[PDB]
Amino acid sequence: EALQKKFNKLKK
Amino acid sequence: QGAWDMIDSQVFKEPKMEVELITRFLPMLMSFLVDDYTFNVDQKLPAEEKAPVSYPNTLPESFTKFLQEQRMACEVGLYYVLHITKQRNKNALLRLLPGLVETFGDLAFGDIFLHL
Repeated sequence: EALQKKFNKLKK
Repeated sequence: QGAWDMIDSQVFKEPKMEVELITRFLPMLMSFLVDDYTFNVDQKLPAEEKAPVSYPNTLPESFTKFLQEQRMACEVGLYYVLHITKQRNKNALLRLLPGLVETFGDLAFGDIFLHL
């Protein structure tokens, strides 16, 4: 889950 | 990796893997890498005010636990260290440089990783 939130944080 | 185990005693069964390698260690490598590229995109994005936050240089220690309890996780982490050294990012480098001190079978201190 941490990884996916960091993914979506990089998209922004 | 278990080849000497197969010659020492005639072992013809496959060695087993770690689950936390799949779910913790390699996702932790990928944790560090995607945060790396995030602060890279942020640096390439303008409007950063005074006193910017550095890259998180804290180290999750279950990562180092897998380094120092699993030879496969050990050596793949070593080659990850060599690869990021080729990328030469000081922040992640000194982030993960602690914990490499205690590693499995002295593989961090073996001929291969030291030479590379």
